[PDB]
Amino acid sequence: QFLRTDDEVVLQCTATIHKEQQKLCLAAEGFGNRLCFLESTSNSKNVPPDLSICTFVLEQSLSVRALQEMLANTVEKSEGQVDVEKWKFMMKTAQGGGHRTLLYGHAILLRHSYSGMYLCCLSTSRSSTDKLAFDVGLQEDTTGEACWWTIHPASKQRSEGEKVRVGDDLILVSVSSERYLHLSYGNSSWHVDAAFQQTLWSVAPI
Repeated sequence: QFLRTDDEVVLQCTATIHKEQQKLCLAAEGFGNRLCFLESTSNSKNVPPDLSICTFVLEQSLSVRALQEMLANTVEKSEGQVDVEKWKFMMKTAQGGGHRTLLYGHAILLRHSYSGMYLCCLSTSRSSTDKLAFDVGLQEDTTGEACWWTIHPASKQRSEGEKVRVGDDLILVSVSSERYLHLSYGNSSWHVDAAFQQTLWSVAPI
């Protein structure tokens, strides 16, 4: 069982505090500040109350090198058109791409299924003046690295380049801010932000 692109998934994280443990799924909405948050699951009494907001699609999965190269070529260059026909070349590139397995170390593109937007590492902290963690929300455009998250192995069992299994605890890192998709304990609830601290994420096809 491997994670494939275009696969509909939900990102979860185990949150423990006050001798109490629970699971939360990365949720979001296309309205408002489109800021991401977390939903409590199976609390009464199975899975997140609103799974829709915790629904994501593994749109893309490129190597950091390839991704940065692609973005670099889109800065100032007349060449670099994948669709020259453009239609035919587009059909070939689409059918040639994938439909591809996720590899550890690869930068992925998560599209919030509901809002149709993409998980993004916003440059706004809105948590402190120390610029500790940034905000993680939704973005319409994918141009850049903010909407890209490199997946990393939780334990020493998984290695870079290895196939990502369904159920593998992934560590997401914002390509733009090099910050992890961290789990934060605000006021009295759980939130999600891009911090310099890891957080194991359970990406399951759902």
